Amino acid sequence: SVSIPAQISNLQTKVLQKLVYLEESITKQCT
Amino acid sequence: SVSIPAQISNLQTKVLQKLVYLEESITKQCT
Amino acid sequence: SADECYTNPSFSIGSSIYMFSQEIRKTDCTTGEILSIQIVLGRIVDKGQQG
Repeated sequence: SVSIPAQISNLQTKVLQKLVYLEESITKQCT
Repeated sequence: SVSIPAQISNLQTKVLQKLVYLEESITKQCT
Repeated sequence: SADECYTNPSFSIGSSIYMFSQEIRKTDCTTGEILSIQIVLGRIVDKGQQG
């Protein structure tokens, strides 16, 4: 009820922001 | 308490480093 | 419980498992009665926290 939900939500946060950096990196590097 | 936490933490590790390789790949390939 | 005191901890880490022991004394914490001695066996794991 508490611990596992926390572990998964932390995973979601970390992955999504890494994907954000890639999106910006592509735009900046490939222009 | 033990097994599931291990499975998720292993997922996090593998995904994040794959994203790292992509970041380097973009920088090297697109320069 | 306010009349219970936890003292004389003993802690050791092996390869993946840890041993933990604590004494429960009555009130005094030093010379009081021993109500129980408790031993815990478990593992050190990654739960998505900072440590």
